[PDB]
Parts: sequence; C-alpha cells; structure tokens
Amino acid sequence: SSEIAALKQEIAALKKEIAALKAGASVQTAATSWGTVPSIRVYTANNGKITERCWDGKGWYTGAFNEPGDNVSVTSWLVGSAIHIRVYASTGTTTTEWCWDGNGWTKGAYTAT
Amino acid sequence: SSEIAALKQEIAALKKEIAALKAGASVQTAATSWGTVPSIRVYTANNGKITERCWDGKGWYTGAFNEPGDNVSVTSWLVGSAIHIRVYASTGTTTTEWCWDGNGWTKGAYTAT
Amino acid sequence: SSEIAALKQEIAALKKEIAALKAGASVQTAATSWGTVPSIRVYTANNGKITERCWDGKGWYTGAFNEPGDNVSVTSWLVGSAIHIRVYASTGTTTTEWCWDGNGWTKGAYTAT
Ligand SMILES: OC[C@H]1O[C@@H](O)[C@@H](O)[C@@H](O)[C@@H]1O
Ligand SMILES: OC[C@H]1O[C@@H](O)[C@@H](O)[C@@H](O)[C@@H]1O
Ligand SMILES: OC[C@H]1O[C@@H](O)[C@@H](O)[C@@H](O)[C@@H]1O
Ligand SMILES: OC[C@H]1O[C@@H](O)[C@@H](O)[C@@H](O)[C@@H]1O
Ligand SMILES: OC[C@H]1O[C@@H](O)[C@@H](O)[C@@H](O)[C@@H]1O
Ligand SMILES: OC[C@H]1O[C@@H](O)[C@@H](O)[C@@H](O)[C@@H]1O
Repeated sequence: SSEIAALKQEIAALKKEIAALKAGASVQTAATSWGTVPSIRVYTANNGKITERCWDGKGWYTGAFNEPGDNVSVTSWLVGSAIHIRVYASTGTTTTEWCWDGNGWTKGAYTAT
Repeated sequence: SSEIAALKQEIAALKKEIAALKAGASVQTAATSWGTVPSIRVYTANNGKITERCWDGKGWYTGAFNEPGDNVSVTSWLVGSAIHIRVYASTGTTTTEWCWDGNGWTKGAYTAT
Repeated sequence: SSEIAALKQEIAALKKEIAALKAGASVQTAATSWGTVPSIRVYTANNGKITERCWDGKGWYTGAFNEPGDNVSVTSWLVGSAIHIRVYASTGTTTTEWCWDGNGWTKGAYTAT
C-alpha cells in the first residue's frame, strides 16, 4: 500500500536531518593563557564533564579542575605573579562559576538571574 | 502486521537519537576580564538572545548589552584605564560585531566575507 | 485506520523536535586581541572548517589560518612585540592545537589524553 510507502519516505527524510545534526557535533573547548612562558589552560566539555589540560613550558598534563558541564568559557588575570582563573560551566540553563585563587577550585558568586 | 511493527521500532530508534542530541544542549557563554580588581563580563546566548552579567568587585549585575545570537565570543583590551570590548554574536551564518568604547554598544565593521 | 493515524502524529511530533534543534544551530566563533591598536583575530567554525578574519586597525581581511573543525577556541600572548597564538580546533572528540609564532601555522604538542 501507498500508506506504508509514504511513512517509509517520511522516516527516511528524518534520518537525513538527524545525520546532519550529528555531523556538527563535537567536544567544546575554552582556552586561557598568562605570562610569557606561557602557562596555558585548556578546558574541554565532553559528554557532560569538563576537564582541564595544562602547559607551563615543559609538556602537557591534566589539571585539578573536574566539574560537570556541556558548555565552558574561561577568563583569567594576574595579580602580580599570582594567577586567578574563572571558569563558567553551563548545563541546561544553569551556569556555575568556578574559582582558582592559588589552592583549590571553589564555587563562585556568579548568577545569571 | 509486521509492516506496522517495523515502523514502530523505526520511530523508537529516532527517539533515542533525538534524546541524545537534546542531552548535550545548554546555554553558551563567553567571558572576558580586565585589570586587577578585576572587572569581569560574562555573555550568555540563551534561546536566541545574548545577555551580559558584570562584576567590578562588589557583586554581580546585569549590563547594558542585549542583542540576538545563538553563539557568542568576546575579546577586550585596555587603552590606559579605558576598556574596549568586542562581542561577536552569530545567528545562522551571520556574525555581527558589537563595540563598547565608553558609552554605548554600536555595530562594528566586522564581516565574515 | 487508527494504526496509520497514530504514526502520522508520531512523525509530526518528531518534526517539532528536529525543528527546535535546528533553530539553535549557528556558526561558532572565538576571538582574541593584543596591544592597543588593537590587532584582533576572529576564528569561525562553519560547516566543518575554521577560517580566520583579521583586524590591525585598517579594515578586516582574511588570515592564513584554514583548518578543519566544528568547534574552536583561541588564546594568545605577547613576547615583547611578537604575538603568539594558539588555536584549538575540535572535530568529534579530537582536538588539534595550531600554533602561530611569526611565520606559519604549525601543529602543536597538545593532546587531551
Ligand atoms: O599546575 C596545575 C594547576 O594549575 C592551576 O593554575 C590550575 O589550572 C589548577 O587547576 C591546576 O591543577
Ligand atoms: O573570590 C571569589 C569571587 O571572586 C570574584 O573575582 C568573582 O569571580 C566572584 O564571582 C567570586 O565569587
Ligand atoms: O558597568 C556596566 C557596563 O560595563 C561596561 O564595561 C559594559 O560591559 C556595559 O555593557 C555595562 O552595562
Ligand atoms: O570603533 C569601531 C571599530 O573598532 C575596531 O576596533 C574594530 O572592532 C572595528 O571592527 C570596529 O568597527
Ligand atoms: O597579518 C595576517 C596574519 O596575522 C597573524 O597574526 C596570524 O593571524 C596569521 O594567520 C594572519 O594571516
Ligand atoms: O612552539 C610549539 C609549542 O608551543 C607551546 O606554547 C605550546 O602551545 C605547545 O603545545 C606547542 O607545541
């Protein structure tokens, strides 16, 4: 019947659309750096978790940052030689700020409101 | 019939794929900062609109920036004490540059070409 | 029959969900800047390719950077007057670092591990 043949091309069209959406998919990164060496921190949202990779001039290694998020952005600044980093990790519509200030990642005051 | 049973598992498979796509979805953020206080600006693309949240050392508040976009990136620089911000808001394939230079957001010269 | 009418509303619901996913889609940008002029570089992931647009104070032009990627982030730093840029281009779960250090884009040591 042409009733079943119609829906068989309907699902075929939906497979073309879903495959186009899946084509664009990838991990999401954010990067910051400081000084002249330099130091570089690269944050990667992958499968709902954000991890950190670090460079201080002598090879790449995994940093202490490990939090949930499907999206990430980062900024940092120097107070003298001391580095301060702010990572904004988002899941759904909730965005949590994470703060490095010398020894450990803490939850920041940021809200979207 | 096994004709109807085939399409009933076809749509069931498409529900698994669409749910996987929706799982990764979230708001998209960009951040910049300047000075030593510091000042921080956080831009959030949510539901086709980009809004701005601000920190100058004494709590978070909503900034003047409000434009359309599903994606956002930002950079900024200091000319002395004066801050200049450039926000690149994208919808589809169109990317508009927005310029802060001391009093108001203006449309920048940027084009993708 | 109500067997065919059921699947005709099933596919209708999947069209609403796919259209919501396609609504959020856009090009993805990252930006960096340096100095006081300033110089600005804007990277755009579009249809699996990342291109670069440049500003050094006298109009926008297309830069040498051209690599594959569905996601992009960037950071840069000055060693004196010399600019160094690091672009992290991601496809699927693979993230390649690209390095500008004065004459040409080279593949960087970065790995996600
Ligand atoms: O030296 C490694 C450490 O560097 C700091 O700047 C932060 O990025 C930490 O998360 C990281 O573990
Ligand atoms: O020290 C913690 C505080 O640091 C500031 O720079 C901001 O990032 C605040 O949102 C944060 O709570
Ligand atoms: O002080 C608030 C103002 O700060 C400026 O740097 C910009 O971010 C404006 O959009 C904002 O309204
Ligand atoms: O002052 C306006 C101009 O400022 C420059 O720094 C660039 O961002 C231009 O694209 C913009 O049009
Ligand atoms: O002046 C143009 C050149 O500027 C450099 O800083 C890099 O961004 C190159 O990719 C670009 O071609
Ligand atoms: O000069 C090449 C090297 O430069 C460093 O700053 C890092 O970005 C390395 O990952 C890269 O391989």
